[PDB]
Amino acid sequence: KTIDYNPSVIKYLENRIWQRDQRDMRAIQPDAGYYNDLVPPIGMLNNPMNAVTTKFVRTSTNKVKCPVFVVRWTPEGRRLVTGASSGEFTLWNGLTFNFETILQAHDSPVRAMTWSHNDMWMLTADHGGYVKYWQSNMNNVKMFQAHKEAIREASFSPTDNKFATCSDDGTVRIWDFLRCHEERILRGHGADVKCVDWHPTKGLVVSGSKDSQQPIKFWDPKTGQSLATLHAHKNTVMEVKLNLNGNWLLTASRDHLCKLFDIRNLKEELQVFRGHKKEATAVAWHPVHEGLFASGGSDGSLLFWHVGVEKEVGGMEMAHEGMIWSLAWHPLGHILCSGSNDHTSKFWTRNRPGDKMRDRYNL
Amino acid sequence: MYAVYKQAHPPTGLEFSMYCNFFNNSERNLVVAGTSQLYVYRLNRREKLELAASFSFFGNVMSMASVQLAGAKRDALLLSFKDAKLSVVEYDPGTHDLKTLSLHYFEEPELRDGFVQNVHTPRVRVDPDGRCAAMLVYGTRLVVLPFSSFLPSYIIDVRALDEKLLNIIDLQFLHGYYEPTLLILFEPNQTWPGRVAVRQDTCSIVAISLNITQKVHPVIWSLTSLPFDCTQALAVPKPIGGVVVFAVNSLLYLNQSVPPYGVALNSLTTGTTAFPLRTQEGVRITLDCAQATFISYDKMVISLKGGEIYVLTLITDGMRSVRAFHFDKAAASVLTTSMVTMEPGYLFLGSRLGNSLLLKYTEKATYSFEVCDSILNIGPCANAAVGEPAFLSEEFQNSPEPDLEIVVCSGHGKNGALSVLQKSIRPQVVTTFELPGCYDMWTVIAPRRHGFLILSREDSTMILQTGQEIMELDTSGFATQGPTVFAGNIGDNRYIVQVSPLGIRLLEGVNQLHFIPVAPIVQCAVADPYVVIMSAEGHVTMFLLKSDHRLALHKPPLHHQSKVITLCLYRDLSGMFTTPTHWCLLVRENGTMEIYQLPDWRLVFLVKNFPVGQRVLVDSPLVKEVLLVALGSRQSRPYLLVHVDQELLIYEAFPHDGNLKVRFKKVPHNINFRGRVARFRYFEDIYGYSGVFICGPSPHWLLVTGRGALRLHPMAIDGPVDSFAPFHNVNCPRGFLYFNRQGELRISVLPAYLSYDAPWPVRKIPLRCTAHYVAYHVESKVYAVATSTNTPCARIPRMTGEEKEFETIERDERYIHPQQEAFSIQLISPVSWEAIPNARIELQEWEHVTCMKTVSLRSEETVSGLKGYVAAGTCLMQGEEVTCRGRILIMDVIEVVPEPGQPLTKNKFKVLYEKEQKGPVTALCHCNGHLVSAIGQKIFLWSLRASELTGMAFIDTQLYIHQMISVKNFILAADVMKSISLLRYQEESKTLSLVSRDAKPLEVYSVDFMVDNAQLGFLVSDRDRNLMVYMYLPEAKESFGGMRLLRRADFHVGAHVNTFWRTPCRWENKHITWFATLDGGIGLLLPMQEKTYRRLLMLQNALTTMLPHHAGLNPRAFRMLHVDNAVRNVLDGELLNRYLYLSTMERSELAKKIGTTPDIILDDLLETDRVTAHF
Repeated sequence: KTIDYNPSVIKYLENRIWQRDQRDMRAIQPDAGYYNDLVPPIGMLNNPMNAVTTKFVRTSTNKVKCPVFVVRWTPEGRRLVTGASSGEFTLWNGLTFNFETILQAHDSPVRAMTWSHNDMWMLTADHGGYVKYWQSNMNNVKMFQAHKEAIREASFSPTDNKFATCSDDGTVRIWDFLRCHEERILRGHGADVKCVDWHPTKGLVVSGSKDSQQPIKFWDPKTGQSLATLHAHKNTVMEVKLNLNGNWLLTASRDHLCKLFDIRNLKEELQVFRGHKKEATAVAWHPVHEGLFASGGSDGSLLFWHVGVEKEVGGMEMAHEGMIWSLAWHPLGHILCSGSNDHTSKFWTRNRPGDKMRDRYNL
Repeated sequence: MYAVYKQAHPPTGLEFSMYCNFFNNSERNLVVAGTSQLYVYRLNRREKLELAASFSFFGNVMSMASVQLAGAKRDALLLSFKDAKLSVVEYDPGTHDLKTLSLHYFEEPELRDGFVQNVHTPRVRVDPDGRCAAMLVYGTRLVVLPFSSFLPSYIIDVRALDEKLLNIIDLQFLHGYYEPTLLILFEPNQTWPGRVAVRQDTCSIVAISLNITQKVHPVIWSLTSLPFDCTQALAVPKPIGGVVVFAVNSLLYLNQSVPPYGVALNSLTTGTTAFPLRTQEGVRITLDCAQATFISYDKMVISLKGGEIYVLTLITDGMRSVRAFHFDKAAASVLTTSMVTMEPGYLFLGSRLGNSLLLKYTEKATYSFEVCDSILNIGPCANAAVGEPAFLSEEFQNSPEPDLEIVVCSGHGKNGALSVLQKSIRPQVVTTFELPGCYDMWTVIAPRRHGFLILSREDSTMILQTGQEIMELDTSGFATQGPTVFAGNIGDNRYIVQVSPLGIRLLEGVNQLHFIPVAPIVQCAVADPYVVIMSAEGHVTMFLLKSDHRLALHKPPLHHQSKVITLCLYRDLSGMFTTPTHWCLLVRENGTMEIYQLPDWRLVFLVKNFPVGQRVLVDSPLVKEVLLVALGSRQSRPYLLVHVDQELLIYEAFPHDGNLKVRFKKVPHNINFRGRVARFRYFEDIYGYSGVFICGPSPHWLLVTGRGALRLHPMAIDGPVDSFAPFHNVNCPRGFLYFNRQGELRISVLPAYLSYDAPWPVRKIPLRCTAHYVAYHVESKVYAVATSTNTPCARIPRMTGEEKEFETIERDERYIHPQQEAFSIQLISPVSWEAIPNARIELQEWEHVTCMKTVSLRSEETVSGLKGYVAAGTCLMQGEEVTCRGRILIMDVIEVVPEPGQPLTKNKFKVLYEKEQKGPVTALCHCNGHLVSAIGQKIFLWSLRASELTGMAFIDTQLYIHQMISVKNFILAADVMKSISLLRYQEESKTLSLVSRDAKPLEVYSVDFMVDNAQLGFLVSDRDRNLMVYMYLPEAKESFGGMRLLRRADFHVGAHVNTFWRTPCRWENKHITWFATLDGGIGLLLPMQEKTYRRLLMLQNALTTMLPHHAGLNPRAFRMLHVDNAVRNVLDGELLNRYLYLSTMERSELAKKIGTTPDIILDDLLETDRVTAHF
């Protein structure tokens, strides 16, 4: 089995020339004979549903059968690394998903995991509190201890200089990269903080919470000042993410909701996202289609959303067994991954033209 | 760092077209518009679209419509630009430029709803009744323009209306409907072709009724049940009403009272569409990219994809309803991007790719098509290669500069072609001489063919006899006892008149008729049975043929306030000079121009300041030469050509209401200058072409054909040209005849393989298949072209884990087949541009050529280092479920013994290497004799052995490297998304390294190398219509140490770029990095010093502010980086060219406001035009 992105890009480069827009494109007609005419995202840029993946590929499971928490792609798309509860990095291949290698990174369940903006470094945390740097060849580089309590989410500045780690003691500590130096601590959050995202331009740190009195706090990295308080949910904001454009704050909480916030206008509120019958705990934005995102659930629900539509575009209810922790799109938006709450990990690619969706999923 | 961007070829390829009033309400004009350039066409009767006005915009026209305001004498235009800009403009009389009525800036951060990346294009629609106009902004906002003569607009939030529209496939205004009803296609629940089990069909229609005064919007006639894939909607005209909605597979007619009638076209609506659809008999086709319009009522002409044209007839019952549809298969044509009915029986087919042409249709209910004159088009230039011409003559072989011309893969599909483009005309010299001491020359006709060649020495006069053998004449006739000022035919090629300073000798042939003696003479004009003679002191005498043939003296009654400097004569075969009529032109030394009616002698036209160069003239220094001539069909439109202070400036003429009803408009140039000899020499019928040759330090052929388009062609070979004459002989066909500066007379004929009607002289070579790549092979001098073909697909590959299994497609007979592409590699001969027979490499069944370059691998066979092979990387596209693998194909051209009767068959491919690689092959290069191939995420640098490639050194690169180039052991690479990874290959150790990369993500079309003395720039074009130059600067601190690149110059070009050339200078060591834009044109980048740069940056900031640009635009914000942090360092040489267009009364005002003299800037700008005169 395989899902090769190469015949889509070459068909896009041959259509790169004589196509002025997407209003000039010859339409893909729904039959099994029009398989060559698929172009990737970035080609058929409007019509964003495109790439709303609901075709199953493979369930990449380990031998040891440990539940996985964070799964992210290598930024060249060569391989999926997978963080599990036993501190093991299981590197999955990127086209023929079989196997590459198993590392042993931490002595704890691997909580946060992020790659650099360039291909250089990979920040990984754990449930004990240690933060290790990682080269692209998966070599262990210098380590330290960031927090005394389990670190739940990490993310760094719009350059490779400065990261922030949030943990279950309630502190969001902002770190230097090269010196491993604790610059300052962001206190005054109320309880344990479980998500942090840096802004791509402006230099913000947005933190979630379990505390209902102080659910979302905007922070400043340069000062230690809390910029703005934004109580938006009833209980326990799980994930907080930001677009690459920087205008939107997307929030996932335990109260069966996802909410869009404009960070320029915190008084009002953009649209809300119901339909998760259980908690939404893994929100992940789409890299090329700004304004759409995947959303997981704790019953295993996988839902795909789009900004402007009140209902959901399409997704899966009770398909994936267990919870869902985190999702990561490939750098091209064609295939999606997910960390299940059991001991597996499923890969999802777009529906082919002409097929009838009669399997266990979808219909 | 510091550069300038110039445009060498204006962009061709039309996107928009209409048929409206432009000049006046009486006649109608075809108004076509391409990438940032507007053309207005008349129509003469064969019928040949004549150009009337061409307009250059500083934007990229995104929509275009025309609505005639009440009270106005013309019809306005509504030009939609990028980032939401509407611009209502009209043609202006008086000044011939087009006036700007209104501007509407609609770019607001609160309108975009948080969406940064703009996908949707703005769309302008106007009413059929002409009540209001509408613009869809950003895909959400509707701007309504009610009908100084305007009314202030108001923006409709569409998601604040009923039914939550949320999209906009198309929107039109309907007919009938006293309120201007706007129909809107949309999808409330958007779905995707390939996902139809969960969303079967969702398209809807809201016909909104616009109240101008009340500003309320009631929804009437909602439908909600249309098929999932609907393309454009078309408003059915007035006696029927309603709307036809093109779907991809079906075709619908919709009306507010009639039940919905819709038929399917091809059997693909089986399990996808639940809308109640019939089965259209006979018809079998798909409407996915179709352009259509209505003949007057009940007939619709549809241009499908594939170029096929159908005529849909709406079968109308007695209730003015629709019963059914009728489809017929008429003639096939160009792959259109537009469609317009012109009057009755004439259709225009505007097309980006392919030649946009004019059709004629007559009845035969059933129609038949006749093709009128097409418009030549250089299409989407995909890859282009710089080659050398073949038949350059041996007289010109010792020129020091390289002699080379470009070959462009243009067009697509059935209109796929090669384009052989070239600058300055290289004449074929058939016979040369050496005639010293004589400088002027004339050819007269003695009894079609030119009889006498007349040379004027300083002391005497040479006469030559033509015929079988050209030979110098010895007998009486012309007086050889002195110089002759000018010799020309009088009458109609019957009687020859020469003029010496002493008298005006007539001549009928070998025998002089009579003699008439007249201050030293300088020039005389003898055109059109009137001979006007002018001496040095300002005296003017006129002659005239008088058949009883003897010329009498009629000195003009003139009251001289100052001395007459120069003269011209002109008459009107197809004339606009109203109030064959003869006209005398006279320029006095005080600075005025005076056009005289010639049989009488009265002042008709008067300009107060004729020198200078004022842009538009109206009635009431040191001019050298002035010539009025007509150019075009039946000598229609006249031109004024003057010579004022080493600066050519030519004027058109256009009609405008006891004086002349004309005014003169100045047109731009690229040409510069640095007894009396005439420099402006009018020629008729040289290779069928009429026009002017302009003598000087840089010669320029001025041509106007029946198109009416002005064509300036230089001639840089063989130095400056002193004199010139048209020449028609026996052994020489219709040709020409000129002196060299070294004193060599050259019998010459234009080369017949080109076509000089286009802005560059171009031979368009039809392939009738898509040209992908082209590569000049320097050894044996041929071109290797990868082409395609469109065959119906019939199999589906599967990967079962053991072997491949093909699945046979088996459907109904009423079913359309998918397109499978089979690529083959041609071999084109430059000698005659026919493809070489028995030389074609045909690839595999599913195989696609991803790259072709001329790769010089190293070999011990030659005495040099390299051989210059042709290497093609190619891989198989069999769907996403099959692993893509590639194959590197190395070919060399070998001269063999030719097949008898076919001299072109001396060349043939020999394949050295053809082996299937481990993965796809995406790009190829060369590095000191090493082939650099990019497979997957690895970039192997192979080495060529005796028969096989052996790998030396690779790295792991990013996602999909598609372009690579390299210069002296440094490779540059180009990703789809990560945009840059420049490499370095050390020689001794077999290792390849990554020097630096662009840390930002960026789309990339292709890359180049900007070359200065020591500064090596990395030019990148980037899908967002931009250009940017990255440099590797380790000592800089804003970059990280030797890892991050930094852009140093940013520039928003209007069009996409795939090709890149480098030519040498003629600027010690800086290469010009040419490029051919994908929307038709060809551009430049010329590096400059900082000192020359900032004198012109102060100029551009003055030229942007103080000049009334077209459509009220900002030339700065258009050339600002992206969309439509920016570090701009590239000048706008299309805006600096409007410094040359200013009069030198007004040129000195901007020079004082920036603080210099005007003569320095003219030295600054004209060195840019001089060094860039290649190709």
